[PDB]
Amino acid sequence: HWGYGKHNGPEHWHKDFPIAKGERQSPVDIDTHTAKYDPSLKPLSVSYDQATSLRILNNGHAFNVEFDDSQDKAVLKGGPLDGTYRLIQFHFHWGSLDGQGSEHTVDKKKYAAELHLVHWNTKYGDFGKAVQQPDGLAVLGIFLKVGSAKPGLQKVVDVLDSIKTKGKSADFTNFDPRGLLPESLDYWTYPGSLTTPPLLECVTWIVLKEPISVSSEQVLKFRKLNFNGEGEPEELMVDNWRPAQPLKNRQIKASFK
Ligand SMILES: NS(=O)(=O)c1cc(C(=O)CSc2nc3cc4c(cc3[nH]2)OCCO4)ccc1Cl
Ligand SMILES: [Zn+2]
Repeated sequence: HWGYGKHNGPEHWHKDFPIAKGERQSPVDIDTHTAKYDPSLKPLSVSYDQATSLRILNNGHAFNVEFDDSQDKAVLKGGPLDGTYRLIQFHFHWGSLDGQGSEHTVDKKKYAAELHLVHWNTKYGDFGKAVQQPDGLAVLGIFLKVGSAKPGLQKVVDVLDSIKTKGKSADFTNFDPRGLLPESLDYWTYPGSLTTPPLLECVTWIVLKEPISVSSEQVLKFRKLNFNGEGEPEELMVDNWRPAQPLKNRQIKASFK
């Protein structure tokens, strides 16, 4: 029943999921001049050499590319993190137009889209147990702007017409997520939540300062997907982002000056 419309969209979520109004919700606006530079933060460690993708799925909210997370194959560590986080899936949030789409904002600036690479803390043994803990997940967030094509994204864009509607899935093997990463790993970090229901307050957010560029044709293909299932009235999959939420009692830290 939750979704992104007038009747079931973000402003409605708190009725089913009262933690919507909690003390550590995401996303947030990143005010780049109020963020504290922290020389004690470690470089982020992104080890994606042995990543194994399995499938891609339209869930009626976005498309998820899912990875085999049954061994220590694609891991995040270092940065603000203690221990080891394993890659389970990535997805995107995007707009009806290039001027909106991102969930996090930077000095109120909205990007065309935002990529979420979702990882779970290996001390909790799997994703389902991790989301039930305050340090269960690490999400690497990367902004997309429209300009030059990202070649490493085309394999994703090409398969989308095979998962047009809610519930469709396709196998999706040997996709390399290193092809979605910008040059710099300079980041902001703050404690928050899932940005979709159930909105659990289990995420260490790691948001890259440097966006990647994607072409207008690549993002246009995201916009041809559907929120509805096959054989129901077409509702295009656009504006599947949650707006910025109150910062409340939180400091956003930066890895860079
Ligand atoms: N948008 S986000 O905050 O990066 C983020 C989004 C997702 C999604 O897949 C959005 S749709 C979706 N979110 C879920 C969260 C869950 C789940 C099933 C879920 N299905 O199983 C039980 C509780 O956790 C999953 C994890 C994270 Cl971290
Ligand atoms: Zn997300």
